[PDB]
This record gives sequence, structure tokens and C-alpha cells, in this order.
Amino acid sequence: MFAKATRNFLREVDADGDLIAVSNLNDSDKLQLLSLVTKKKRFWCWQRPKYQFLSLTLGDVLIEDQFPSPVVVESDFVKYEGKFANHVSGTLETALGKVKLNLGGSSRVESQSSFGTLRKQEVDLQQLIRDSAERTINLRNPVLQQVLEGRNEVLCVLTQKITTMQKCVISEHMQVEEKCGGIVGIQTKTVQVSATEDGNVTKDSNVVLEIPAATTIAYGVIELYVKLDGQFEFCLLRGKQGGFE
Amino acid sequence: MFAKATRNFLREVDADGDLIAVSNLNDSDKLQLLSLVTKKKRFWCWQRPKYQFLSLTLGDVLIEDQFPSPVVVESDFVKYEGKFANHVSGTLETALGKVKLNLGGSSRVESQSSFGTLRKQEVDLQQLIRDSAERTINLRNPVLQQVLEGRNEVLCVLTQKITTMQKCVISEHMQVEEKCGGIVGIQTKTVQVSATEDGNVTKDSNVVLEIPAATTIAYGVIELYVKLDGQFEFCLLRGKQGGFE
Amino acid sequence: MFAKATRNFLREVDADGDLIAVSNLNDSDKLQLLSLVTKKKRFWCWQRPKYQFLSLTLGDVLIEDQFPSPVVVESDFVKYEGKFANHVSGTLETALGKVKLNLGGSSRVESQSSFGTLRKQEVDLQQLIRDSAERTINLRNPVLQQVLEGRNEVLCVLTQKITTMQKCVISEHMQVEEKCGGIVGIQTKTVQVSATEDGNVTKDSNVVLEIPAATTIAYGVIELYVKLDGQFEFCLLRGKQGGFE
Amino acid sequence: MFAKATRNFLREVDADGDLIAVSNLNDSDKLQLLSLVTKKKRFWCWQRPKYQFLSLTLGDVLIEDQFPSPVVVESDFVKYEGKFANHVSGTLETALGKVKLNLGGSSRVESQSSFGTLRKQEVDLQQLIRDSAERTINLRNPVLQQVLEGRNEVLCVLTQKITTMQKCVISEHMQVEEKCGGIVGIQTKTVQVSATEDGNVTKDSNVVLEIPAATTIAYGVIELYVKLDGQFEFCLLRGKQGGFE
Repeated sequence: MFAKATRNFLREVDADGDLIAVSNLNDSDKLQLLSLVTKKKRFWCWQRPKYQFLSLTLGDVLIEDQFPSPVVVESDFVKYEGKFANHVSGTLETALGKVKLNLGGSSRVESQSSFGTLRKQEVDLQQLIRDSAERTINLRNPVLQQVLEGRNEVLCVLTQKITTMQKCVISEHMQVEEKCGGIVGIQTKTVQVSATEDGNVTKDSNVVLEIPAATTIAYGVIELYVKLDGQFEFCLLRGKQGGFE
Repeated sequence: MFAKATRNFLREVDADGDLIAVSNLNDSDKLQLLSLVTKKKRFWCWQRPKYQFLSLTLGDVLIEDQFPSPVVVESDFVKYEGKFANHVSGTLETALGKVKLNLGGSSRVESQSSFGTLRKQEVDLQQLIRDSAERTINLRNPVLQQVLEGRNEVLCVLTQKITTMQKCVISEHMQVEEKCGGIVGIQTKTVQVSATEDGNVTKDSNVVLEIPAATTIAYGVIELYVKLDGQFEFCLLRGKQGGFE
Repeated sequence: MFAKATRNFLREVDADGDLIAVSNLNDSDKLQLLSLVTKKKRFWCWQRPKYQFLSLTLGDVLIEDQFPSPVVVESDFVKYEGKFANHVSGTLETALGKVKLNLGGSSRVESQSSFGTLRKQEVDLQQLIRDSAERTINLRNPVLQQVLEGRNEVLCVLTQKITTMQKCVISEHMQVEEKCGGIVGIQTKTVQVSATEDGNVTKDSNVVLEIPAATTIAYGVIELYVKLDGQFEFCLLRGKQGGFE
Repeated sequence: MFAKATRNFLREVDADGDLIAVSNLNDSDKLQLLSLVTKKKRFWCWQRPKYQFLSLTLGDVLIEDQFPSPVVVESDFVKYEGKFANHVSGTLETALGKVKLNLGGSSRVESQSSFGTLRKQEVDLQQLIRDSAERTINLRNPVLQQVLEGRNEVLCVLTQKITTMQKCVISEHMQVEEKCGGIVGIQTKTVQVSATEDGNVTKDSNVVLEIPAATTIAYGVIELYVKLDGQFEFCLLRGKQGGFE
């Protein structure tokens, strides 16, 4: 599965977590260099921030000043090869008075993630700061209003991107076995009762799916400092990028 | 079965659920780029929203202003291959006083979903917003009145579409075995009664059906913000697309 | 994994710890000669200082005076070869009254770190001091303000760099076996209870990933003495490089 | 490991300890003839003096008078060959009341230190004394202030250097086995407790790394008599080289 394949990848290559794995193939054709994304900070450290991509780009939202030509540099690294055989078995057995419950769930996932030569396309960070420090982004736009209403989510702009060049292989084997068993005995008045329910579910998903070249594997964004007064700056440090009123 | 085949597909490829699987072959010839659909929000998160397709398109309902030529871009990905062997067995045994009931139901489904090179045809999101932000859609139409009467369901427009290029194979094997047994004994006055009913049902459906090329596999829509005042905007974020009075 | 591969390397070659291992491949394309980095001194000796890289360089922040041409000298050493077979097994067994817990976790890591001829590119330390001792760095910059607000983290400039010339091999084998078992018995009033939960998790990650040439393996920085008055000096000794107000 | 390799070397060749082993490859490219180093005398005879190298040289700090041309003489000796198979096993077993602790640690190190023809490059001691006895070193420098603040550490100048001419071999085998076992039994009120923790760690580091030619293996310094009045003399005897106020 594509979601697990890039998650495991970025785990073993990106030790700092500054790159974000692409969720699905749907998102792999929307993420482009210097297009704007928004991460919702309402979620805590428990879950990943919710990332949503606007259809607009930087030049679509600057309006005030002209578009600075990008400095795209191509670097290849980590062609890699990943095999992941995960076995998870969890049995829950509960017995309270009348009701006895026996549950056994065995899940086996063997996700092979074979990738070719992966290339990185990073944009010049200095071009990113030059336009931002000046009055380049218009304050009011017909779109992005819903972003301000909801301070918690802030606009970001993509600057790093990892893209594959060779047809990739994701051979996913997912064997799921779940056994549910319930024995119920009720001591009713003048009625002897005996109810037993047994549920056995065995599911197999042998899915070998290929991945085309030029797909997006990972992307890094740096956040946009937004003050409703109208002052904006694309800053890469934790100091002032959270959004302010 | 076609409904299960694309459901499993989008499950393993579309991790975010922004794409919707096509229910049947009937719907596979109605879904086209930029045709309007309506999702009924009356259902909760428990069931999927009810999606119904209007025969009209955007240009059929704009009327006020001219049709913006689409930006259709073709991308292929996830040619894929899916094998799904699912075994479900559930036995219910109930005994209350006179009536004893033994039920055993075994269901086996082996649905192979082999697909060729699947291609995506997405329309320019920026063309979608340009006409919408202007007074382009007429307020009153002879059709779509039943949509307003029923606020809950809102109009949407298709923008993403996944289409196959090679004859696809869906080899579905559905073995269903259901055994029903009831022993009933009644202690009647001066009448000794003994009633037993046994019902054994064994059903097999070995159906291998092919799927032609150019069929619709998945489609993504972005919703239309409808205010009865007459202000409309095709917005891709959760902020203002629900429909208002 | 890249983080472990250079950590083990610098451990066996750099006995004094004056060089810092590169965390991930993400950072391997950002670290360049004489670019500025910042280490956060809030952490104690327990954890390594948090190193973050600014997009700007020395010439980007001097402004006051012209850029002194670097003295880059190339030296190769420690082509090296590292094999690391680490076995970690830890079992925790706890039993308190009603609840009995048995936990067994076995982790095996076999990380082979094969590297080619590694080359060092050091900049002339005397060029580093000449500009610094003079009024060469502007006091106020639109960027780096967040660094001053947070005295604890101080700006540093990279001066030593170890770079590989041959495609490197990092064959990582990570076998993780975790077994969790809990038997729970509760002496409830008129309710005899017996709850057992068994969780077996077996995870394997056979990942053989290659490393391209020209990647950054290690980098050494010397810190920048910052006084908010405006006096700056790139000093290599512990005396005055901590940052002052 | 390089630190152990030259330590063992100088132990068997340098019986008097007047030469100091190079800590790491990092320091092997910084140590040059007649460059200045500083040893911190705060540490007692228990630990070696802390040696730190200034980026400056003699001619960089003389200023007052001109640089006396060196008398470098090349002599080769002790091509040598060292094999070191060290086995260390230490088991600690402690039992106090409730807590019983069994610990067993076995460490095996087989460090082969094969070196080629090693050459010595000594500078004329008489050239060293001629400039020093005269007013040749300026009293105040922008650098070295932190050395005076901290009398304890004094400036020294390198005069002896041992350098290899052939690619050297350091085949290090480090097998580390550590077994930790703790049985804990607590006689709590109305709660019978039994906690057992077992930790087995097995680590192997089979590292065969080569060493290039021209690397620094050993270096000898003679200290600089520093009086804050301004009188300096490079003296080789214990009499007056400690630094004075």
C-alpha cells in the first residue's frame, strides 16, 4: 500500500522527520514545487498534522509583485530497496458473569517496497525569502478566507520534493485472520437459556501493484508567517512562522 | 462484482478517501469530466453519502456566462492487480425455553480484480474557480429545484476521474452456505407437541465477467457553495461548501 | 539506516567528538562549506545539541564588508569499512496483585556500513578569523532575529566537511520481535472475572539501500561569539564563543 | 580504532612519554611543524593533559620580529607491526534484601595496528631558542586572550612529528557482550509482588579501516614560558616553562 510504503521509506532515510510521506497516489499528482499547502495544528503530537493542498500557487497569490524565477537543482540519492514482513497477533479474552468472550486476531503484512533511483528537486531558499520579506502577497483573496477563519491551520509552501525515475514495485501481501467467539448463559426465572455465537473471518489481499515514474514520494514545506495586519515572511525556523493576528 | 472491485482498489491506493468508487457499470457511462453530481448529507458517518448524478453539466447550468474551456491532463498510474480471498463464517445458536434454534452460515468470496494501466484525467482547478467566483451560474433553473428543497443534499461537480485502458478481469467466486435448524417442543394441555424445522441452503455463484476499456473506476468531486441569495463558489476546502440559505 | 551509519563511523574515527554525524540524507545536501548553522544549548550533556541550518551563508550575512575568498584544501583518509551486528533482548515481567504482566522484546540489528574513499574539505581557519575580528557582520538582519530571541541557541559556521567519492553501501537488517502478555484476574463481588490479553508482534525490515557519491558524512563547525552590542569574533576555543548580551 | 592504535604504538616505542599520540584522524591534518598547541594543566596525573591546537602558527604570533627559517631533518625508524588481542570480562553480582542483581559483561578487542616506514621530522631546537630569547613575540593579540584567562592552560609549540609514508592498516575487531539480570521481590502489605527484568545485549563491530600516508602518528611539543610582563622563552626543561604572571 502506497501510504505504508513511503512512511517506512522516510522513516529509514529521513531521521529528522522534516520530510512528509505522500499519503496516496491521488496526492502524488497534486504536489508540485512551490505550490501552497496548509497544515492543521489543531491535532496534538499524538497525530500527524492534517495537510491539505490549495489549487493555487505562489504566483497565484502574490498579485502585489512579480514572480521570482525558481532555482531548481536536481540531486539523486537513496535509490533504496525495502522489504517489510510484519506479523501482528492480538487475542482478547474477557469473561464477566453470564457473558464469556474469546477473541483472536492474527494479521500478517508483507509489504515489499522496491524503488529506483530517487531524485530530489529543491528550490532556492534565498529566492523564497527575497519576495516574502517585501510587500509581495496581497492581504485579501477570494480564496484562503476559510484558512484565516480557523487560525489553527496555517498556509505553507512546498520547497523540497523527492521524485522517482523508474517504475517502482510495491508488492503488498495482507493476510488478516480474525476469530470471534461468544458463549452466553443466562439464569432466567423459569427459563433456562443458552446462547452461543461464533464468528470466524479470514481475509486475504494478495495485491501486487506497480508505481509509475515521476510520482511524488516525499515533500518538505517551510511555513508562512501570517499576520492579519498584512506582514508576511517565509521563515524556516520555529521563531515566527505559526501565524499571528 | 464491480462494486467490491473498485471499493477494494480505492482502499489500497486512495488512503485519504478523496476519490469515490463507482458503484456499478450503470454509473460507469454516466460519470464524465465536469458533469454535476449531488451528495445527500442526511446520512451520518456510518454510511457513505448518497451520490446522484444530474443529466445536466456545468455549461447546461451556467447560462449567465460562457463556458471556460477545460484543461484536461492525462496521467497513468497504479496499473495494479488485486486478489481478494475472503472467508466469513458466522454461527448463531439461541435457545429460549420451548424453542431451540441452531444457525450456521458460511460465506466464501474470492474476488480477483485484475486491472490494466489506469489513467487519471483531472481538470484545471483554476479554471474551476475563475467562472465560479463571478456571476456565472443562473439562480433559477427548471431542474435542481428538488435539490434546494432538501437543503441536506448539495450539488457538486466532478473534477478527477480514473479510467482504464485495457480490458479488465473481475473473476468473482461467491460460495454461500447457510444452514438453519429449529427444534420446537411445546408442553400443551392434554396435547403433546413436537415440531422440528430444518433448512439447508447452499448457493454457489461462479461468475467470471470481463470489464471493457474506457470504463470509469473512480471519480473525485469538489462541492459547490450554494447560497439561495445567488452567490456561488466552487471551493475545495471545508470552510464554505456546505450550502447556505 | 543513515543516522546510525555515520554515528558509528564518527565514533570509531573521531575519538574527540569535534565532528558531528549527518542525521539524514535530507541534511546531506544542505551542509556546505562556510554555511551557517545554529546549535541549541538548552539541552544538557544528556542529549546532543540541536543543530539547525540557516539557508543563508557568511556572505549573505556579512553585508558590511566583502567576502574573503576561501582556502579549500582536499584531503582523503579513512576509506573504512564497518560491520555492526547488534543484538538487544529485554524482558520485563511485572506482577502486582490482580494484574500479571509478561513482556519479552528481542531486537536484532545488523547494519553494514561500507564506504569508499572519504575526503575532507577544510577551509582556512585564518581566513575565518580575519574578517570576523573586523566590523564585517551587520548587527541587524531580517533573518536570525528568532536566534537572538532564545539566547540559548547560537550561530555557528561550518568549516570542516567529510565527503565520500564512491557509491556507498548501507545494508541494514532490522529484526524486531516483541511479545506482550497480560493475565488479569479480578475478585469482584458476586462476579467471578477472568481477563487475558496476549499480544505478539514480529516485525522484519530487510532494507539494503545504496548511498550516492558527494554525500556529506560529517561536518565540524566552530562557534560565533555574539554580543548584542555588535562585536563578533569566530573563535575556536571555549573562552568567548557562547554568545553574550 | 585510531586512538588506541597510536596509544599502543607510543607505549612500546616511546618509553619516556615525551611524544603524544594523535587522538583521531581529525587531529591528524591539523598538527604541523611549529604550529602552536595548548595543554590544560588543570587535570592531575590521573588523566592526560587536555591538548588543543590553535589555528595560528609561530609567524602568526611573532609580529615583533621576522620568522626564522626552520631546520627540518627527516629520519625514518620503527616501521613496526602491532597485533593486540585484548579480552576483558567483568561480572558484578549484587544482592541487597529485596533486590537481586546479576550482571555479566564480556568484551573482546582484537586491534591489529600494521604500519609502514614511519618518518620523524624534527625542527632545529637552536632556531627555536634564538627568536624566543629576544623580543620577538607580541604581548597582546586578538586571539590567545582566553588562554591567559585560565592561567592553568599554557601555550606550547610543536617541534617533533612522526609521519607515515605507506598506507597503514588498522583492522579493529570489537565484540561486546553485556548481560544484565535483575530479580526483584517485594513483601508488600496484602499485595504479593514479583518483578523480574532480564537484559541481554550482544554487540559486534567488525571494522577494517585503512589509513592513508602522510598522516600524523605522534607529536612532541616543548612548552612556552609566559610571563604577563612580556618576557617569553621556549625552554625544554622543567625549570621555567609553566607560565607566570
